Amino acid sequence: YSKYADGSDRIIKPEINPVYDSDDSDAETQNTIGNIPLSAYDEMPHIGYDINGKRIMRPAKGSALDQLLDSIELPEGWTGLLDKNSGSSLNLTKEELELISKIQRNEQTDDSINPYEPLIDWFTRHEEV
Amino acid sequence: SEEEKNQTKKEKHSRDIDIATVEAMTLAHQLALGQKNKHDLVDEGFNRYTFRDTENLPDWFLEDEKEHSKINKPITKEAAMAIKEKIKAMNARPIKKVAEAKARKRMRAVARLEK
Amino acid sequence: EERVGRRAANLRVLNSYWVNQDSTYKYFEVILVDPQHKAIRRDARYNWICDPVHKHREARGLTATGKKSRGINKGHKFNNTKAGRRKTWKRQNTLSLWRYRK
Amino acid sequence: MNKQRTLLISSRGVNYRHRHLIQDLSGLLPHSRKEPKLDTLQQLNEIAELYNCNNVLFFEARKHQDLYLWLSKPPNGPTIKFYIQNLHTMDELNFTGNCLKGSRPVLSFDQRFESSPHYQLIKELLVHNFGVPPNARKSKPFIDHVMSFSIVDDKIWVRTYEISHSTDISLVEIGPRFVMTVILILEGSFGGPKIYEN
Amino acid sequence: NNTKAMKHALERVQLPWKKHSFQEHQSVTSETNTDEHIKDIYDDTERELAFYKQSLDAVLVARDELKRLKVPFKRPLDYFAEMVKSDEHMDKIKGKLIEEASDKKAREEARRQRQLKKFGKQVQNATLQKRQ
RNA sequence: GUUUGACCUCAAAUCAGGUAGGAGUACCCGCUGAACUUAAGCAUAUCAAUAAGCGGAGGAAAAGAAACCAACCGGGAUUGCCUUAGUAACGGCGAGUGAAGCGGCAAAAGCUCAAAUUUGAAAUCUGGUACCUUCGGUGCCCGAGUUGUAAUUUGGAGAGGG
Repeated sequence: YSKYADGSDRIIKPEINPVYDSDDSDAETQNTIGNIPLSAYDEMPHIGYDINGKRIMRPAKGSALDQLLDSIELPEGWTGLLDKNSGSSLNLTKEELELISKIQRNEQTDDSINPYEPLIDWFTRHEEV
Repeated sequence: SEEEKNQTKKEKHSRDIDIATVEAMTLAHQLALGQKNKHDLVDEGFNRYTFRDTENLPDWFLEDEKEHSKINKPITKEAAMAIKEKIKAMNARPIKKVAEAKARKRMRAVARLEK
Repeated sequence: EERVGRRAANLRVLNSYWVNQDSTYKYFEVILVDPQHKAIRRDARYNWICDPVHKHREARGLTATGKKSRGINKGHKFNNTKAGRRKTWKRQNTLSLWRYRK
Repeated sequence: MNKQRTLLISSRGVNYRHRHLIQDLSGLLPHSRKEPKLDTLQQLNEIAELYNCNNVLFFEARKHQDLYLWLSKPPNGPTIKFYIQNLHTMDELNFTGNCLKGSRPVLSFDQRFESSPHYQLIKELLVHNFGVPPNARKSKPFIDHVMSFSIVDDKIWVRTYEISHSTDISLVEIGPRFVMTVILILEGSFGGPKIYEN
Repeated sequence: NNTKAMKHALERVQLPWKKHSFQEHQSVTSETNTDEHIKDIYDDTERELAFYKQSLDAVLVARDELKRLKVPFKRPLDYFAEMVKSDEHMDKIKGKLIEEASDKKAREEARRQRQLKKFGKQVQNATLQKRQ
């Protein structure tokens, strides 16, 4: 479109917009404490601080009955580690648990695809002279 | 009595869902702590072993495939901890077996004064 | 290559290639020449294998993959193993003393 | 209102110390999309186009002692070739002090950066490239360090000082202390005629 | 070295900072400091202090303008978030500092104990005869 | 045709003919692998990619005709000797470890397959068998083999015609 300072033409591309997509090896954090142990905050009424500095309070004061229930019949997506957002145990969604099993028995991860597509002869369609 | 038969469809589902292996546990961590999202695992899901029929095939063939269709993915100690915390049942360490364990170690402490 | 060298001790391991692999086992297809066969002992392109300097080439890593694992090639990168790592170690770790001392 | 992203890339030929510079800058910059390695010039615009990068830090090393940073804006921006002489990394023991990993720095500058439009351009590019956006995803709130930039003997001396509090304020120097000798400025990104020479 | 295209570059690249808040820019320019006033230009002892003075200036100005807005400045000592240098690394530096302090004290007590071995006898007999 | 016949794969036979093991082991090619010691007590390190153990070869073995070195006014397979040189580089930058190109010299040597149709003709080979001028040759027969044996071609190109 336009040119350089000396004799040559340049291609003006539109500006690059820094967007955190569906996958960028990083997600919305909202707890903002890194690879530190959650041994800290076990004596606090909050789990860390976030951007623009305010107190991320611990969400609930559960019963002793429910805590004993979750150490006999463990929750559905129970993972044994502690969440960063809150001191409560990080569970897994039904869809993720389905996805782990479908890796281990190999069972077709990306759906809406055919395992057995007809061989579309993209090259033999046209005969050679 | 319909829910008596409809809830069991979830109760049997969450047995084919729950984590059993260290190899599944690591990937559950890699999800839980933000290292890999859904989109990353859907990429990794396409293996050397994808696009394989399993329902039509005779059992004497699948029982030799499934033994040898395990991709050795890297593990952590962090995952092995939780999977040992998941399998440990109720009667694993009662008062009886604790007292018996001390009854063993007292006998050992006696046997080293027998010399 | 070594296992097929022992089960078929009359033959000589020429080369081997990959055929199929698995979680537990990697498969290969070794290729073997009969040096005692008269169709090999004539024809001057293959009778080099009958020379007794090729008795078990696979046991001494003289095959393609053995020469790879020994690290035998050319250059800066293979200086520690170009004439063989045992040979070069023994050579460079030798106090060489002359009649008229250098 | 300010929304930017940096691409941290390397070349084959980068040694121990220079690898530690890519480590520590990826630490200090919360908007640093850290990338492993590149082998070859024209590709770097396209890498930036994939990750929606507003900036590209290309660390080159021709002879293995040297370092040449190619700071740039990807689509049509003026790229700047440096030669970084002195180096003292993050993991040098004489420096004492913890900055927060990727908190908002405060950019310090000099009088002589406004002397020419030449030094004015590097001043601006150091503001938004070496700086920070107000809402970067890995960025920590409470401000904890600075970025000292100053020119003496035609070269810009870069330091990162953690501010120290007592109960008014001190500041102990840490991090990558290095000079930047402005070698070359291209017209477009890694292409076109050269504007500035030494 | 044409400054024309350089100004054209300043047209495209720049974002209006004066037309917005300080928070979007956050860059206190230490103008009125050329940093050419330094004596011993290749000795880097006065230069360290001069750079320190410049840094401290920009900190104070940024403290004022950021206090003008309703955005906090100080680390509250209530968030224990991830830091640049690791804890084991900080234990290495602190280890080194306590090592050098203990070595300095070792040489101070070295002078002390040597003096005690040299004049210990005279200490005994002087204190005893003074007691008598 | 509910029969007969091609193949494919897998067997057996005191079948015909062969071949492998064990010894020696200085040197040579691999695999496997310590410790005493030395470093200041000492998880690195060092002795040491050593000794012991295990396999495999010959008169030599191995290596070897560049996915080599360089930065020149460019050299040109390997191996060995003098030199590089205690140099470059490694290392609580500690004890210590530690090359290579160049230059000189010893000795020198180059080649061969796979991948492009012999398709106007499997031109190839092993065995059995009868003779002969017998480390073999010739005749006939059973086979191997087109899922490829022969001739041509290997980058220094090369091939088909004139």
